[PDB]
Amino acid sequence: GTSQWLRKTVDSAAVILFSKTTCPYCKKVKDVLAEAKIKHATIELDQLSNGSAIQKCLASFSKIETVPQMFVRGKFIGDSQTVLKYYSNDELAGIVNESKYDYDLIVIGGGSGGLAAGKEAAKYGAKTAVLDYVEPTPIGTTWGLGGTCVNVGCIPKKLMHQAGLLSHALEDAEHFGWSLDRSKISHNWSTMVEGVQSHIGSLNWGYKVALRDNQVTYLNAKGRLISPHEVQITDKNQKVSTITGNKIILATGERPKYPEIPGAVEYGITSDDLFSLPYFPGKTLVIGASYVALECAGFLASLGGDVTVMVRSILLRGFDQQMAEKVGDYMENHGVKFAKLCVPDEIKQLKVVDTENNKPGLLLVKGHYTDGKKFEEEFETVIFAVGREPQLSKVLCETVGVKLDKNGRVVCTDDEQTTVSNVYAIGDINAGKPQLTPVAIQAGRYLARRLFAGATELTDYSNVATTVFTPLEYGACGLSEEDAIEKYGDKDIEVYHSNFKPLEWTVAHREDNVCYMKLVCRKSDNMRVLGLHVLGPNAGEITQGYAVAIKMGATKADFDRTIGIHPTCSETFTTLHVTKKSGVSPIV
Amino acid sequence: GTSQWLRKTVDSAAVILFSKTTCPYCKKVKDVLAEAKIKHATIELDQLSNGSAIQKCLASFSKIETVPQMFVRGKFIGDSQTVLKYYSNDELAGIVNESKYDYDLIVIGGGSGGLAAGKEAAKYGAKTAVLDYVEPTPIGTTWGLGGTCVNVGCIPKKLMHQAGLLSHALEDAEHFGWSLDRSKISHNWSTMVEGVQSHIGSLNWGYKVALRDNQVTYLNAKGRLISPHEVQITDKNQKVSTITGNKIILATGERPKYPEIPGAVEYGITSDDLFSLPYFPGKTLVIGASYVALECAGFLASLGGDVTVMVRSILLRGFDQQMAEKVGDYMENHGVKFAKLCVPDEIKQLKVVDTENNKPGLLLVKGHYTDGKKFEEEFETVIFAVGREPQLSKVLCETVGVKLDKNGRVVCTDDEQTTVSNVYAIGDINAGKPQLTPVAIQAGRYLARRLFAGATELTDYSNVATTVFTPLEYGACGLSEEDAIEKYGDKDIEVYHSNFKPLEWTVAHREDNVCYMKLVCRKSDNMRVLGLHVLGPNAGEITQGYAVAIKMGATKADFDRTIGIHPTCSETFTTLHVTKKSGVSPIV
Ligand SMILES: Cc1cc2nc3c(=O)[nH]c(=O)nc-3n(C[C@H](O)[C@H](O)[C@H](O)COP(=O)(O)OP(=O)(O)OC[C@H]3O[C@@H](n4cnc5c(N)ncnc54)[C@H](O)[C@@H]3O)c2cc1C
Ligand SMILES: Cc1cc2nc3c(=O)[nH]c(=O)nc-3n(C[C@H](O)[C@H](O)[C@H](O)COP(=O)(O)OP(=O)(O)OC[C@H]3O[C@@H](n4cnc5c(N)ncnc54)[C@H](O)[C@@H]3O)c2cc1C
Ligand SMILES: O=S1(=O)CCN(Cc2ccco2)CC1
Ligand SMILES: O=S1(=O)CCN(Cc2ccco2)CC1
Repeated sequence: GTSQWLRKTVDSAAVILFSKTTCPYCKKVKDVLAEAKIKHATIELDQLSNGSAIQKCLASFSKIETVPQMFVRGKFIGDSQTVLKYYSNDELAGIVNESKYDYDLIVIGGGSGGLAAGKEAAKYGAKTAVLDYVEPTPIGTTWGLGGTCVNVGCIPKKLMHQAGLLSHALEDAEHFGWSLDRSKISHNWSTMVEGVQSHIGSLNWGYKVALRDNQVTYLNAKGRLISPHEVQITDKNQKVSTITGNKIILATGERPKYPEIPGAVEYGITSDDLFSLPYFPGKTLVIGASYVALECAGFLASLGGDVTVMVRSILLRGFDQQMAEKVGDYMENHGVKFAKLCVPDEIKQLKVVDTENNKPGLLLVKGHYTDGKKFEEEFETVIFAVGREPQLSKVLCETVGVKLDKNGRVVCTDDEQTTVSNVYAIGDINAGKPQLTPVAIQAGRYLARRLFAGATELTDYSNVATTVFTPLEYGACGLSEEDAIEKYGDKDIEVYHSNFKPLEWTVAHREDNVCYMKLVCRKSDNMRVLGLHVLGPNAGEITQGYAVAIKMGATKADFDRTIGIHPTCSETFTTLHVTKKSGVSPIV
Repeated sequence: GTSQWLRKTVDSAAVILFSKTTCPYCKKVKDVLAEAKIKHATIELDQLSNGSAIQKCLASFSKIETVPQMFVRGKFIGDSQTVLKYYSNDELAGIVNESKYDYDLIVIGGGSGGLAAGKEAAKYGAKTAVLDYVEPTPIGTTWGLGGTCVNVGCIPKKLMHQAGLLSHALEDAEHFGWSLDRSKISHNWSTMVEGVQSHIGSLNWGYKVALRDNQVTYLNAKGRLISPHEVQITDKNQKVSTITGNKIILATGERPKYPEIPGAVEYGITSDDLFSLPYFPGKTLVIGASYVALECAGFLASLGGDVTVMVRSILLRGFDQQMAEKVGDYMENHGVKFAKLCVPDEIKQLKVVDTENNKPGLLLVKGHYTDGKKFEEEFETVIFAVGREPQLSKVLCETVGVKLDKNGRVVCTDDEQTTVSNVYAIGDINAGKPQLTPVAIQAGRYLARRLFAGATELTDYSNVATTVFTPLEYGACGLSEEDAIEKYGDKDIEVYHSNFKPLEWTVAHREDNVCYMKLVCRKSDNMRVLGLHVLGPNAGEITQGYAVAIKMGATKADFDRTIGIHPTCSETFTTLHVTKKSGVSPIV
């Protein structure tokens, strides 16, 4: 138990000190390591339940049972007299830098998870390199350090969402007494994109400074794992070379998919291209029905666009379908057109994009509805949002032995280990895990702590909350209503629900019974909250806090005994009483 | 014992049926009562764990042990055969209306708590009257049914806060690409007031409709308790008469104080007058430093007023003081002037309010600072927010025997009972309790269930969350940092904290390090979260959900293992790590 933990910790930590808070000999070693600029992990034995057992287990490695004890890459280095000796004799630097590999850690991929892992590992003295390269899109788009979220995901997505929310703010301002006239105000797309790209640029810069300040080596190069410890890198000048590392973290993420139809790659675009587009898309078709599809269609419409979404079958597959339908109806009532039960057959080019005058081209889209009727219509821009996929065939030689699943994602144990014992995987390519930036960050930081600082905490992937930033936002935590009924049966499930109206919407003359909330509960388990769902403004701020209560096992009774904050939207969760089985109306 | 529960339930219920869900005889009785339009409480014995015991004790009243058993105001009425006998003999209506008093319940006060209590009591067959009257302010302001929050509190306050928030939305919109020029836009006070008052008018009317549809008698009259069961009422036409009731609930609230100085009552106003003022206040002095004072000063500045606050000692006495200082510092940087350590001595009239042209008058304010120096300045409007107090002399005859404390508030047990066994008190006049609208509603609804439906649940008044709606809002749940240190000792307290910047502020070029949050925790109790604090946009939405987790006993480990929603402000709580004891900066 304790014995196997100690061996695992000593074997993979890069530099680690065993210590007690009250020991002046340990203080003297800490001071020497600080002065020499030697970073290391520290375990304070006097602060652990079984420090006594741990102190005795150290002797199986060092043949002594006192503190301090210094180790470098699995090897006992000395007590305080020995460490001081090495320091005085100018020998300490060379010992702590002695390694069988170029790096203690190589991270392949410089996104949300990889950056977080690399920075955390370096704080405990691991000699670390992070590799990042951005393969250009079909039309040539490329961007800087930071990954999908920073450059072409969460960050620019929510900034343009905000630009679209401000259009309703301008409308609302008239009713609250401001003198503007919403009817004579227009939006400039390229002004918005300049502002968004300037913030992304400051993040690109920020991460390069953060890696330099943590002594992480940053290589803007494509990586390929060719054996368990060898990473082949290719330059921006196509220079090829090989580096070695003790531990390897794969953190390379995904890229958008294209359907195999004529004209799709040549004439359409994806979200990768959209957030830095130099011209307003104009009349736009969005193909797909994921949260990416619906979020982009939504802000394009709020910014004055003529927008259609082409839906193969359902909206938001895998989310609660009653919530998904309310999301779609609101978008349709505020402008967005939907072509339902429809797929595309080809894209034809009527006009080439005008780089000179900064204007889109023109396309003819042909398709069919599931009953066989035909679809034919002209658009200026066609955005494909039909899923994302890893491309590990590039990153990973088949002979290394890292196992993939039928979608090409990496099969991992619950501590992120692959089938190759020194190789781990995090973020979107970890099979079966929620594909979200806070998950990738948590997994990468927690893993770095286990490898290099002796931590034991695992990442908990259950009941992770989400928010879809559609024009009216949708927050959720836990099971959908249909999944709860599937798992436990209808008679064991109670659902509490209510409509509501934000106070901010009253003077503004907005809709009475559009926002909506429900709790899905299990009768036989003290009416445990199995899932929470809210459609309304600031849905992500509303939901975040409740995700702690659900993690702790909240029941309906816990929600009833907590008091509301007034006036808020979130307080409605604390007074729910209408059940779906009663058949009583949920309106206000 | 189960028997003394059953006893109190039978004596206090107006009309109650003891039943079982599977018995078709109870079903015949239920339908008879439904058709004769008789409302009643129902206790389903085949759902409570000791229903067997209760069935036994019913015999102490009815001499039978079967089900159904119907009771009216403490008296057993019959089983299925007997209830049906009364029905087909036209005797049933007279038996259920037989009472010693005019009403089962008289509520004095038609505000947050009173209306909630009255409506809930009526759902169980209690014959209920709700009394309400609004004594005019010194200048004659009056308003309709609904209480302080609805008319001159939370509702109009938060609508004017939103009007102020929208001026920064107009500034922000330019950076997000919208073509408006903020510098050329002004605000119209009276247009805002008309929209705000039209919403308040729909609430006044909605409450009258709700009372009518619940068969609650509403009397717009001043009530006075002269003996335990007798309430004397006075007409709008000065007509005096007496009504009697079994149970009495006092829910009459508070009104603002004036300082005892020359000119205050004659020439100043308070919050009661502000929300329906027909002219813009103009250059305004707010005297006081409560949440009412800072909230009013804050939106007045955002709507374009010249605004000054005069502070006797500190801001937000009784709230966490590090947070109160950050609140005031934000306001001072955005155009609220403060006159610190200062009190007023007199108000001189220089110009009378111009009713015709819809213009304020002009006043001269004279005061002094704590050193000795003097204050003298003219203002168009002077608003007093120096506290609120009850006026129970008006409501309660001294001889009835209801004990008050030294502030004039009613001393109650933990079930809201006064020193007179049939008289209860709820809301702002219940001594010792948080003075908040959702607390009054929970107290009133829960009490009505105990009196008329055999409920046992009590209101929980601990760790009730709050939000102050200053220009930058401040949400809190639990202890301030100073209260926690004083209760447990500095060595047993750990504080995690961080600055943050909302994503929405990046393109808008707003401030990097003004928003702030912290968790105040107890080391020796598993790092239990004692208090949560957040300064930022949408702070009430952010805080509300964490209140459930704090109710359930959340620890720091619970916050750490929960995953954030990205991008939100609230997610910063899931990754806090900088302790105050460490000395490391909290900035970003
Ligand atoms: C449009 C959109 C919006 C989103 N919005 C949200 C949101 O609001 N909230 C949320 O939580 N999540 C959101 N997500 C999801 C979020 O972006 C991902 O979960 C996250 O970025 C995945 O992180 P990662 O570290 O796994 O991979 P990535 O962030 O994709 O980083 C992988 C990096 O490695 C690089 N790379 C690939 N192969 C190699 C190689 N061989 N050598 C070197 N480098 C390589 C890639 O080019 C990339 O830079 C959104 C995603 C999209 C597409
Ligand atoms: C400016 C301001 C802002 C506020 N903002 C908030 C906020 O954002 N959130 C929050 O939770 N709380 C807020 N509050 C507090 C909230 O308004 C009170 O806690 C709440 O109104 C108390 O309700 P109540 O039922 O105790 O009394 P009230 O709502 O004051 O109702 C009592 C009613 O009884 C009437 N009455 C009095 N005497 C008699 C009599 N003898 N006969 C008949 N009728 C009588 C009164 O005129 C009144 O109509 C605010 C308060 C103020 C002043
Ligand atoms: O082989 S390539 O065509 C594709 C991979 N690239 C690596 C790269 C891109 C940017 C910097 O480094 C070199 C040429
Ligand atoms: O001077 S008063 O008697 C005037 C009338 N009363 C009660 C009342 C009910 C409706 C309007 O007014 C208050 C004091």
